[PDB]
Amino acid sequence: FDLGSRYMDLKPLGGNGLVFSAVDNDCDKRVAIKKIVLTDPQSVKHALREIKIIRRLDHDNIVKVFEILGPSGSQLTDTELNSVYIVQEYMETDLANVLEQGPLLEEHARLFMYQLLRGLKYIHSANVLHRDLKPANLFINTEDLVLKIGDFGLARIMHLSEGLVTKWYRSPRLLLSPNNYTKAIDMWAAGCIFAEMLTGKTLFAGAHELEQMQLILESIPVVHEEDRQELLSVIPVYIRNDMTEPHKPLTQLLPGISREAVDFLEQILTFSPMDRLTAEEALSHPYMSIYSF
Ligand SMILES: COc1ccc(-n2nnc3cnc(N[C@H]4CC[C@H](N)CC4)nc32)cc1
Repeated sequence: FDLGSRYMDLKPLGGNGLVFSAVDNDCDKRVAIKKIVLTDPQSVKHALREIKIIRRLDHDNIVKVFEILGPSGSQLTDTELNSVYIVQEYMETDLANVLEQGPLLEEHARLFMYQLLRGLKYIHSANVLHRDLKPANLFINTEDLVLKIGDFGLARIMHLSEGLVTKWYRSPRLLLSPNNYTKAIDMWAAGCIFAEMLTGKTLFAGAHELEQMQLILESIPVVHEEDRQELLSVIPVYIRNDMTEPHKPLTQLLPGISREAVDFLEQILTFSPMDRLTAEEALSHPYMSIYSF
């Protein structure tokens, strides 16, 4: 199908019917077109918040955005329409799919982590937080082995529909304080992704916010007395008695994985965000310093 005098052969990616894979006749290449329907004055607020971010970011490990189109298919010069299309680079697959067929080799999991931390270093330098890091939002170009961070729909600079969001990659601070978003929150998610790349399975797979904390507390130790006293006053009684009970450490959740990868992960998956490595700190670590020239 057609969309304006540039994009031809629109084919979906499904059951959604809002994401397409068309070809640009002016460039003679494949592109991924995403549609955003506008009704709610908050849906316009989220669309405006996203466009400003995606048009400002240009990095080798970030999904490059080509154009922002209107309902007819004409480009936007930069509102109050009905539908807005977004043209992005087209990527082969996404890490969610890659993990579906099983764990990556320690050489591929390390390479993708380096590219994820390089991409995170760029967005955090521009004071932008991804706010939704998960394997589905990390796109893979299998032949060049290139990871590219995409889907900045939840991204913010510096509460509704919480059911449709995955809590599996949320930090303990984010589960206690959902209103505050920091650079450290993106780092915990990056750690959870690296552990999923090595094992194939989700490290902390919780149904809700409370169950997510219960699973994190079983493996991640609370070192600071400030965080420990806060938990005794916030997390419920059934989770409170469970943390003093014996459980599996992080090294037992990663069987067959080398101590170099586990000790690097133990520095990122810290309960307190103060002890946590940043994107710059993680890239300068001996486990990641080997990829830079
Ligand atoms: C929730 O719905 C979505 C899903 C994907 C995207 N985005 N956003 N940018 C993208 C660049 N490339 C691709 N390619 C697909 C091709 C098929 C593969 N199995 C998976 C990757 N998809 C993109 C946006 C919204």
